[PDB]
Amino acid sequence: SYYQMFSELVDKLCGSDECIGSGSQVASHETFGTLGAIV
Amino acid sequence: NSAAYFLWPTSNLQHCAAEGRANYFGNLQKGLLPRHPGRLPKGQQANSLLDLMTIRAFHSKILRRFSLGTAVGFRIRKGDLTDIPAILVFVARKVHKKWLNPAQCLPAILEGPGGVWCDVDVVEFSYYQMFSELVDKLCGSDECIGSGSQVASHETFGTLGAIVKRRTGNKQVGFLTNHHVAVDLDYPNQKMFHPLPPNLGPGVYLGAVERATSFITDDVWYGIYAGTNPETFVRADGAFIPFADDFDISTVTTVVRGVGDIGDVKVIDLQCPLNSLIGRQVCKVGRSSGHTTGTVMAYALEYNDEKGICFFTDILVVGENRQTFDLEGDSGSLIILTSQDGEKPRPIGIIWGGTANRGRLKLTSDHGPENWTSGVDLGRLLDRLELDIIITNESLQDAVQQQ
Amino acid sequence: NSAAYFLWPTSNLQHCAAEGRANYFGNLQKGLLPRHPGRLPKGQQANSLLDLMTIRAFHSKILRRFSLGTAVGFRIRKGDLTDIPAILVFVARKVHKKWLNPAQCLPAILEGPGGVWCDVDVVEFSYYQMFSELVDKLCGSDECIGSGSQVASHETFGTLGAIVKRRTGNKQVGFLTNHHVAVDLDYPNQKMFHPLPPNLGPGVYLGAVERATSFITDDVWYGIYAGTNPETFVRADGAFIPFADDFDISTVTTVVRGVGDIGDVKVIDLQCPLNSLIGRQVCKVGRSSGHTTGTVMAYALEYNDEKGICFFTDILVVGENRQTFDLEGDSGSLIILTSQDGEKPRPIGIIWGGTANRGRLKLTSDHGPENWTSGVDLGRLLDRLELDIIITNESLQDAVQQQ
Amino acid sequence: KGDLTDIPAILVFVARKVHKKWLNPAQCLPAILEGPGGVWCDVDVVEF
Ligand SMILES: Nc1ncnc2c1ncn2[C@@H]1O[C@H](COP(=O)(O)OP(=O)(O)OP(=O)(O)O)[C@@H](O)[C@H]1O
Ligand SMILES: Nc1ncnc2c1ncn2[C@@H]1O[C@H](COP(=O)(O)OP(=O)(O)OP(=O)(O)O)[C@@H](O)[C@H]1O
Ligand SMILES: Nc1ncnc2c1ncn2[C@@H]1O[C@H](COP(=O)(O)OP(=O)(O)OP(=O)(O)O)[C@@H](O)[C@H]1O
Ligand SMILES: [Mg+2]
Ligand SMILES: [Mg+2]
Repeated sequence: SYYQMFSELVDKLCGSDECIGSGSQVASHETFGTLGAIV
Repeated sequence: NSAAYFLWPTSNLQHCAAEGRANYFGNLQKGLLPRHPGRLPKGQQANSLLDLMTIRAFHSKILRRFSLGTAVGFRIRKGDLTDIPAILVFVARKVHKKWLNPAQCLPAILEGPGGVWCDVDVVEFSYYQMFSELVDKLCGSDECIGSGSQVASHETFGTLGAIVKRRTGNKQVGFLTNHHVAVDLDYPNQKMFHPLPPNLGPGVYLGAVERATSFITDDVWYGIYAGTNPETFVRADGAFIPFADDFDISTVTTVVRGVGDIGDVKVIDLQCPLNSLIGRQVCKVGRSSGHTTGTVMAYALEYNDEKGICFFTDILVVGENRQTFDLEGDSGSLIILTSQDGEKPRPIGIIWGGTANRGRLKLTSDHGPENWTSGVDLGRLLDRLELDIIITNESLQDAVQQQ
Repeated sequence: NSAAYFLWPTSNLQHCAAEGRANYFGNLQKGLLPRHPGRLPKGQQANSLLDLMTIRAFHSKILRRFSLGTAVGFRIRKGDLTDIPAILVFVARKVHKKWLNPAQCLPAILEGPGGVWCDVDVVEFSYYQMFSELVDKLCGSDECIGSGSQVASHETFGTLGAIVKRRTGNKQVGFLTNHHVAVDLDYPNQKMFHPLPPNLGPGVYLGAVERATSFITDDVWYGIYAGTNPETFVRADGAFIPFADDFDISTVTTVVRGVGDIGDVKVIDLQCPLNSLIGRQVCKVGRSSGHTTGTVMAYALEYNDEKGICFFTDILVVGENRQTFDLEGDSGSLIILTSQDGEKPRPIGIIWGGTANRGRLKLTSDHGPENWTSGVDLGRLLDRLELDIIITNESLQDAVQQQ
Repeated sequence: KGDLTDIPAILVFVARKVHKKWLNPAQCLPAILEGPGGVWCDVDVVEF
């Protein structure tokens, strides 16, 4: 065929931590996204 | 003998209140009384609702710059109540201190005129079916009329609030409910029936609407000024309906089914210690939810809309064990303090009912958000409406003769 | 000094009216007074509104079996008015006599108690932007305030009805409009501004709403019984707003722009000859249509809904030369009789405003249907509201001092 | 009056145009503006 979680880690990844790394939340004037990698 | 016209309230027609507000804020600003952020004596720490409310009124500009709302109460730490008086500020998202510039960060101590000081606390916040024998009894299967029964008009439904009598005139007997049943600017809704209106099913005719109130100026209600905005209101819903002279009054009971017998109304005083209302346990019986229990969390919640209007609410309540305290269609039920030792339960409030009368707040990271409910004080509403409550059947009969 | 509660009308709380209705219909049915369909003397032909209304009330069962509504007036033949009194019955479709069974066919002569007789007429019926200098002047480009100007509240708009003063108390001065601006069961709308509210544009504050009325029992309004249904109402919209004490009263004019000077209100009597109201020419000046003229067609139109409720309307008006008489947003304008020789024009009515306040009727087969408009009587409304009208500036100043 | 003049000006667009009697002094716009160096121009009001 071709056709919401609550924990401490999710809270840390969304702005409750003290560092920036893989999995963090990034945003622009409309949408959101996940940080891919450090290069 | 009067004609067929409505009359409007005459309590919001004085400019002296506005002039007094302006003078009060002017003399408050004249007496800035600056003090260095040094040692604060514990003797002038707040111990009542009045101190917190006046402090919040004084510092209402810096707190409202980045907020959704404010309230007063105790400090919440790690999902459990403390015993330290505090002012609660509501935000959409809670972040670490490293991503905040100095302007946005909030202080930890506030001080008002006279040297009184309090704390600051930050909470995350949001502004956006039962089957049993009791529910069947409340909806038309019983043989009596009392608190929790279903009442109806030509469009909507509601819950019977209380059995009351008037203070002036001939001291007539009736009941207290919410005004939503009585929307008579676009269509006639002025008769009440139990359990159904004539064009939907069988029923019996109860009476006709006599009094209602929605909005009151905060100066009359609280007695003091609590804001700077010239246009402020407090929501106080109520309606009074007297019994018709053809009604058979032998079928009325003064007992609250599922609770028992109740005492007299309990008045909320703004100079009592804070622990007599914050943290207590309450219960209710409602037409579409049955029997439920919960805990009181906050008082005097403030909200501001996009058209420059401020609104206030009295009681904020949260359910227990991640269970909702109430459903839709339960508006108009009593809120009663549970008895801890000996004495009988006493009612303190009434469920308000509206559109934004509920929402979600977060306390712990392990689970999801919880729901909350708003409530209206009872003693002030009774004083405004000039009505008294009846708690015994002997007094009910005595009033029936004495009318 | 009163509290912040509304009061409700006390004129619809008497069962003696229902008992009188029952007794009246019982004794009317007891006195059937049968008569053979023989020669009817011309001396007992109806000559007033009362006779037609009582005949329609007597025979209200057979007429309502297959109908959409009824009214009284003259007979319409080939698209032109006759001079023979008649009762008008409205149907959805008009067919030839050959496709009708005897039960459905309507008689040509009706007779009521006392021997009075009248005719029957059949009409087809349905229940479902201007640029000029005057429109610009009425919307904020002028230097004065008068009839036809634009007034506004926090949501809606409206037209200023008239300049009036109260009869009792201190005899305060204000203006008369429609109550739609003043919907205060769901949101505060109690201040008035010209031309715009503060959160939409510049404007000046006028006053606050004091009185309003929507529904009146027909027994009080007409003075007689006109139906058998126990639940009957008559729509009588109105609202009175007095001028604030800070308002500058030197900018008010009593002239109706586009017409001139007007006389005193003209009362409609139910015992005058029929030709003093039927067939006359009328005119109006409205905020969104300008100046228009039309002709009066019917009186006392009756309607019945699916929930067993009957409603009445007073005036039915039709425009001239296949032009609409009014648009949407013109509710609250005066309806004035045009002067035929010598005397000044006099107002008789006010445009009601609602949702089903317009529709289509057919008179000739060559063209399409035409629109019609409803109106409310003025003298009875003024009597119910206890207000008086001011027509000269000298009297305006005299009332200003005498207050 | 719906016709072009030959006087340089700055045009300001408003939703509604009203008489001067219903305007408080704060909302009313001046008829002459001046900038640095002493240069001056007019003000005109258009509905838009
Ligand atoms: N404007 C703001 N928006 C979001 N977060 C803020 C803002 N101002 C401060 N904070 C953060 O909110 C937190 C303050 O938490 P609070 O005062 O409730 O502490 P607490 O009650 O002792 O702890 P707990 O988090 O266990 O309830 C700090 O981490 C602070 O950086
Ligand atoms: N229930 C009914 N539904 C539809 N048509 C009906 C009904 N009862 C009677 N009619 C028809 O309506 C007509 C009555 O017309 P009416 O009484 O208005 O006559 P008129 O005024 O002299 O003529 P005109 O048609 O020129 O106005 C007849 O043709 C009759 O058959
Ligand atoms: N903020 C405002 N909103 C609405 N109207 C305003 C405002 N400020 C000024 N006005 C009005 O706009 C008008 C100014 O018109 P304007 O400067 O275009 O004059 P003009 O070009 O000489 O005349 P014309 O109207 O014939 O084009 C005045 O009537 C003034 O009262
Ligand atoms: Mg905390
Ligand atoms: Mg005809």
